[PDB]
Amino acid sequence: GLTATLVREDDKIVDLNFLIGPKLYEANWMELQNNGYIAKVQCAEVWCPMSPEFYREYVAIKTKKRILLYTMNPNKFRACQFLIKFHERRNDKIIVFADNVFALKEYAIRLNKPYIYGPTSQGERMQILQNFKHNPKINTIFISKVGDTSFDLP
DNA sequence: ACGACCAATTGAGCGGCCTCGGCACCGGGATTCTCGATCAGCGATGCGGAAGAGAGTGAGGACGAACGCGCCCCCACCCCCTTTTATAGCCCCCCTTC
Repeated sequence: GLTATLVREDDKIVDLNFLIGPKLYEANWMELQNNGYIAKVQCAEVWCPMSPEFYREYVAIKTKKRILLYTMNPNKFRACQFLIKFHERRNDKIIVFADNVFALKEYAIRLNKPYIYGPTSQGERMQILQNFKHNPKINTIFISKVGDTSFDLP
């Protein structure tokens, strides 16, 4: 068995020890960065402050609807737009990731950038990746879970 | 001189049974509302079953081809033009007679 992320939220990961066997190896990612085999990634967490009228509803609504409201707010939106503009003018390739399609669409449309999600046909899907990779005028793509679940993204 | 004691008086306060049942506390009662599982959700995968896009070929189109006939040309070559004379009948135009 091979995998990049030998972790799952269920208590079934331990079954791999009898379904396949013990961990034959597990790379030290920091060592690989020190050796240059892996890119040095300066991870960060942007604490976007929620907007007051959003928090008012967010705190009021306790149902699953709050996932959308915490996902869509001016500050998070402005922060992404700012980081994108900055890195785009910095000539950096940027990949945007999201789960909820509603937020993904409303963000990508307002940012006039091409998104990618499940029902997007393989031809349309790959055509966007080729443009992003090669066309200098495009430098970011908005991908749903399709990008992280299983894919070969540039 | 008065202060306590004694007596007769008495009835409010007290010690108690009575009883009880409103309320609260206490504990123990089938419970209106808890939690702990099932099923539902969002967005993804894949499989399995469904449609449309390209094909064929009926066929008739346009028209390239292949032939003969056709008109027409450029081409050898051949004959006629012109001259002379003998010779004659034959012929027409003209003159001439009636």
